[PDB]
Amino acid sequence: MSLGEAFRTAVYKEPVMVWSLMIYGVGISYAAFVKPSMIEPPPSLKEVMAGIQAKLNNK
Amino acid sequence: AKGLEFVVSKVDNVVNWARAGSIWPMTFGLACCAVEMMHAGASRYDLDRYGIIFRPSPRQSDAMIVAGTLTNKMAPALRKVYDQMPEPKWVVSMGSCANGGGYYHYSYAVVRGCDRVVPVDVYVPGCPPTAEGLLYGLLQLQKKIYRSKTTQIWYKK
Amino acid sequence: GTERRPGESGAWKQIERQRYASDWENDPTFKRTPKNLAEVLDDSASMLLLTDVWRGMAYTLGAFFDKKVTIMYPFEKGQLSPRFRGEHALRRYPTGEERCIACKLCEAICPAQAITIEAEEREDGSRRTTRYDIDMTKCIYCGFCQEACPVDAIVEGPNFEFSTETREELLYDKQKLLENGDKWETEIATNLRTESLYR
Amino acid sequence: MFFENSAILLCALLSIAVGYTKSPFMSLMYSVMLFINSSFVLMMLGFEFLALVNLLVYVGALAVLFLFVIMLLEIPATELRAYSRGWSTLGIFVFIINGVFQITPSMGPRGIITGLPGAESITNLGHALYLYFADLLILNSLVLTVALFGRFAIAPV
Amino acid sequence: GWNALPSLVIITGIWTAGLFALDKVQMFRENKPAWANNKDGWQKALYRRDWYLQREEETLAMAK
Amino acid sequence: YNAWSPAQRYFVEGDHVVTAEASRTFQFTGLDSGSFYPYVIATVIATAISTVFIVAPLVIAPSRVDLDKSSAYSVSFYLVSIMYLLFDIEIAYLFPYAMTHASLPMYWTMNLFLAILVAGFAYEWGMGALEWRE
Amino acid sequence: MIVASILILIVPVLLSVAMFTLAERTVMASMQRRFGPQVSGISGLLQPFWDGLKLGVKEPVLPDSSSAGAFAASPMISFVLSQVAWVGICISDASFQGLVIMAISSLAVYGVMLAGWASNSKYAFLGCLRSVALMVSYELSLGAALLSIGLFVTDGTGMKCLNFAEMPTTPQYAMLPLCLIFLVCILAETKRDPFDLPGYNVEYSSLGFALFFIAEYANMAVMSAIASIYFLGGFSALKITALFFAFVWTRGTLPRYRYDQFMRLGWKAFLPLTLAFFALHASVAI
Amino acid sequence: GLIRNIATFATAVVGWSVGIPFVVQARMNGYVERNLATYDAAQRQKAEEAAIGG
Amino acid sequence: LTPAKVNNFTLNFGPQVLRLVLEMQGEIIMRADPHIGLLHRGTEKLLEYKTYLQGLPYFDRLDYVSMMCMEHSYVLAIEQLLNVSVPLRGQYIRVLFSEITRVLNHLLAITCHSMDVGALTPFLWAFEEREKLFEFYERVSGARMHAAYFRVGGVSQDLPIGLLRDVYDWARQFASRLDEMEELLTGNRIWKERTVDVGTITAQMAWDWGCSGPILRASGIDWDLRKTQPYDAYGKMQFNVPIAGHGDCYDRYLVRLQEMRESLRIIYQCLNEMPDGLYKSPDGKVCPPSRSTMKQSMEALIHHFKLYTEGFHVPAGETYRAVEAPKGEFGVYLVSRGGNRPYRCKIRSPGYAHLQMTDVISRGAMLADVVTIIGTLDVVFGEIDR
Ligand code: SF4
Ligand code: SF4
Ligand code: SF4
Repeated sequence: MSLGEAFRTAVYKEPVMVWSLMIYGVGISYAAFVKPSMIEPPPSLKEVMAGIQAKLNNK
Repeated sequence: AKGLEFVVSKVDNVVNWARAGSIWPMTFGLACCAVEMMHAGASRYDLDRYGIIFRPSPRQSDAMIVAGTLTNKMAPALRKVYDQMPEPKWVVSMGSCANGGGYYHYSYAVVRGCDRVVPVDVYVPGCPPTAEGLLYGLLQLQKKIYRSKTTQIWYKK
Repeated sequence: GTERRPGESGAWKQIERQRYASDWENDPTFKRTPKNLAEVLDDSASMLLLTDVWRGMAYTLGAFFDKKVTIMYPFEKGQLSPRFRGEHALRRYPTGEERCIACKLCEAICPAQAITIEAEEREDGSRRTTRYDIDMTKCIYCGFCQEACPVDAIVEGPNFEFSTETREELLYDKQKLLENGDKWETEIATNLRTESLYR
Repeated sequence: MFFENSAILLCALLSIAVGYTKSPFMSLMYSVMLFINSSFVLMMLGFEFLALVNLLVYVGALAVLFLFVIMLLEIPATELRAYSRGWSTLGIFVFIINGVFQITPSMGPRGIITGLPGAESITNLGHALYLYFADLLILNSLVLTVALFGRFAIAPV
Repeated sequence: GWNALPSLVIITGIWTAGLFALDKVQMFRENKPAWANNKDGWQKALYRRDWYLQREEETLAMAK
Repeated sequence: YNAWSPAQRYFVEGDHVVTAEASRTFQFTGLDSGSFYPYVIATVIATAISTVFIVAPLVIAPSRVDLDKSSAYSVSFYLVSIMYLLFDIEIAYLFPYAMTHASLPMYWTMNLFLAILVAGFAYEWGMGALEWRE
Repeated sequence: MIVASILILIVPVLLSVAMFTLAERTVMASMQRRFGPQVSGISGLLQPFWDGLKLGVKEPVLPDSSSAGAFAASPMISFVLSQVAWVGICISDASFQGLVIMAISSLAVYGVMLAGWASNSKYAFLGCLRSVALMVSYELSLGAALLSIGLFVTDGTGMKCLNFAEMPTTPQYAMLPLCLIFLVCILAETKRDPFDLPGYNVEYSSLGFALFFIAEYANMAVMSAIASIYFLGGFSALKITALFFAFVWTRGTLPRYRYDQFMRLGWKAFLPLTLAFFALHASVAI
Repeated sequence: GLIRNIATFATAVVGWSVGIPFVVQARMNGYVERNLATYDAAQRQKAEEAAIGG
Repeated sequence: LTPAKVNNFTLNFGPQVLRLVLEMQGEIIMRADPHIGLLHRGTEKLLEYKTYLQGLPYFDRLDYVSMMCMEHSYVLAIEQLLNVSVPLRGQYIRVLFSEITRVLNHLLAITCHSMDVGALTPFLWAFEEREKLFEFYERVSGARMHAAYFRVGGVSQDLPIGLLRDVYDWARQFASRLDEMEELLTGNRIWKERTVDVGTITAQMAWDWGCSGPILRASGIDWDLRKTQPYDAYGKMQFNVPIAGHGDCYDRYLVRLQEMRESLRIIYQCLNEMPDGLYKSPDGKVCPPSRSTMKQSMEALIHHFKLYTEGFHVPAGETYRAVEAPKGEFGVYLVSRGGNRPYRCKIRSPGYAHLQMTDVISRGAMLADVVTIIGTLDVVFGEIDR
């Protein structure tokens, strides 16, 4: 049988474990590949506070 | 002194109020009268409306209602459970089988009335009595409890 | 639904059988296997997210906002019929004389042996009872006494709230039975005016 | 600081009491109390997280299994020489030498130390666990697996 | 359910009264509506320094 | 607790402060942040309440002596309790990781821990150890 | 002051537990086409009070063949744990307050076990263990759910903690399966349907029985407050009452499971799901 | 003796809590005295070293 | 011949009226030894001192859940030896009220089984319709449970006018009540997992174990006494037979529900076919006459005197008759010597036979399922202990 038949029979005979493993796989995949692609990309105290003021004052 | 007596009387009133309105019996599914008893706690009559809860143990049981015939083989067990009832306790006799034997009064293995084994406070007649009659009998039990005056007795002891 | 599933069987022999034999598949009463992504999602929605508890929950909740059948005894009573067999009672004639003539049919027919009768001729020559006792703690309220009596003397009255604190109060004598009959005569006569078309 | 020092002293008292009594249930109860009070006193050292870890683990997990094993394996054998055979004098004498007068203490030549409250950082603890002792964390994982597999292989069937 | 509705309202009212009373009592005790905030050793140090400074001010208050 | 050194009192000298600390009021915003102190007093109060409720029915209830009134009317547990032990220890291991801003290699090591955990757990699953027929 | 605050917390707990059992009775009646307690006081607004006073005046009976000290203390211990849990709910500032309450709830298992060994009842001996094993098994999943919750609990200073006042004032729409599994675990923790198979206090009586029920319903309310704080985005009376209403709703509509059945369910469906969700939340929150 | 057990337990607890501190403080007194003697001996040693070392 | 030696396991399951002693090697039941007789009232010997009419109320309290069915078997056993034909209208009334009684027995049984399992709502819900049918009983016999309505040659009284109206009105919504009853357990995974594949019974064992009623039907067995050995007007009635093939508690549950459906169908058919005519057999020498007839005729007065004192004399002989009881097959063996009292009256109870299956069925099960076994067995100790 192909992937489809075995997956169907397994999920019918045991859906919870397949759900758990699929969620784990999605998390692992997002950590490994998805995240480092689209979301991954000495000043003194006065500069930091000035930047904080600039960010806060407009909002 | 009169004020202390008045306080004693009011406390007795409150004690009777509490004990009457929260009587928890124990279930002896002996015979016919239990079905009337089961229907008495049902939606139409709502024994629970009158502060009545059936408990699995004698230890929380307040009084005993005998719903069904009592045999000689069952009498020691009934005395066992009643002797497990804590004080203050009462007994309610429902059904002629429980009353005096009734339709098995001349049998060889039937205890002619549960009176012969345990004391009884309320005798409810009928074979079977109406669930309405059981309501009336338990209300009369409440009336008997109302007339009780324990701390009044104890203060004059 | 009434369908069955693998793993939902509550045993070990059957569970061990179905996880190691496809015998349940041959059974048509078992829900058939999902065949596509849609059916798999339907099965997942069936198992997870409940969706079976939800229906009974909703029906019970509708019952919460629903009406009730509860009655407020003693300020409300139930429904009963004239044929009701309650407290035994002794009836008289409208002039005032006892209906019972001590034919002892009631005692003869009573399978409870709860009726004790003694009688002799009255000073006027009338055949009247000297002792008329019925053991209510022994009476089974069958009404066979009411069936046997040919003068409508003994009747089971519409009184059913007559519980006593002591058992001795239920040892009914002639006097208390006559008192009960004089009390409840009108209701019993009215019921007989209906029951006569059947009895 | 009377009560804090009293709680500190209670630890060794309970420790001796654990072996002192003959009822296994009493010993386990003493151990549970000792664990709780130990965690509470260590809380005075500023370890909120570690105290809860110790509490959770030992009370919820280990003591429960202790009581279960005892309850499935111990008919009362207290009179079975547990009171009639007594205790070895050499053991208590050695224990006195070791712990009452403590000829060989932990500090050795030092006789006084200052106890000072700490500052538990779960952030620093995590940094250490997963950056400085990650290898030991994996070794602990292997040890947990050893325990699980050995237990399930030593099953009495 | 009209019979249970009184109990339903009473439970909510009881919890409301209890929470309001506890709010008032703890506000009187702590004198700021943030005492439940998470605090590290830094905030603890600031709080204890401030308390000791208030005590020092009282000590120097009874000197003029 | 009461301070015993001026360094602990931030080098503030005087007698007023010592007595003030001696009879201070408890305040989370005062000197006892994260103190856990109300737990003990709650324990005392609950002990008192429970003891009183135990004692009271022995006072306001009649007593009668009866002989018969003084009478009462597996490894799956082993498996479950020992598994609970190990898994709770593992949860305690996991807890600090959830309380930090961990990094990617830290994440991978955590996943390694979880992988070993689930490996043992799944081995127990596949061998019939989670089927509680016994 | 602190003692007074403890008592001010205590009073609504007892009063409301009385009201909870009364309203559970009455709502069960409403869902059963009956009225329920209505004679004992105005609309039956006095039933639990008289019940408590009645069990107070009822005679406490002690077996002569066991250790009565544990028999007395076990309901006492459970009541103490309930009071301590309430104090930690309302009168605490611990950094791991949720973990504190979890560890507290882990302790309530003993009272059932203490009672089970105490009395000389074989079926108590068995049911105590059954209930113990159920709650113990579900405790791991509850801790895993808290682990998942702790992955986003941050204060303004930037430190990750378990403080209740720093929990977001919004519901967590992104953990609905986690919320559902946590709610079912809460249902399991209180011996309620569909986990009311185990009672353990069968040989108990009087105010001991009253304290057992007090501890049970207080733990139920504690878990309700925990759930409201965690998933419902705050702590309020409305949410407590709604959760209790839903719990009565579930009790009045479902039958209970078998022992090994909910054992299998918890050990093969709930804990692995919580583990996977915890891993996913940790991965995304990075 | 349930109440007897309670009495014995409480008596043991109180006696322990009042007696152990005395022994602890006796240990502290002995150690302080010994360290004072040690420091005096070391001071005398340093004095002798200064005398015979020029 | 047998010592005790190894005590080891010991159990006591309930003085409170079933006493059960079980044997487990742990969590799984290996032996189960019920002890009965706590309700043995010795009625069979008591019957010998009563006339046939006197002993009739004894049969009310043998199965106080289902009464008229208990009356019917004894009445038929009397009549067959008496060679008495029953009028058509009486047969209609008997069959209809028997169906109502069967409905009551099924309702109470299923509700008690649910409460033992853990469902409390259907209990309360179905007791309302049970109260309705109790009102029906009281209207026709003046007694809620112990009617003593069935008589040798007919019934005591005719139906009061206006009864069938309310019967039809009740039937107009009993289906809705049953439907709302099903949704609480039918589509539930919990109810099934509690009930599915618990206490499996085969056809061969069942016929070896003497099963009757719904338990027999759930084993793939085609059997109804109302269709194989019909009595009274049951042959005219057209209705279906539910059939299951697992011998499961869930299967028995569904079988009982479908039996209730078929009972409702028979109730409708009886309602729309009620005939006009005599309700008692015209033999006054066995059947009592009318009170009006008694009070104006010497012969009827004499017969009322004799029957109500001595009763009719059954010819010497023997017979056994059974009735398709809601709990199975209820039969009574009658031994006649020729007098006005039955010489020997043996009573056969289906629950007593079903109760004998506990030890073999409870093997391999769990303590959570013993209560399931008892509840699905549908046993009343009144008939079990006579
Ligand atoms: S009094 Fe009558 S109805 Fe009640 S249990 Fe006895 S025989 Fe049955
Ligand atoms: S009551 Fe009627 S039947 Fe009985 S003795 Fe009197 S007249 Fe005869
Ligand atoms: S009603 Fe029945 S038991 Fe009562 S007196 Fe009449 S015949 Fe006897």
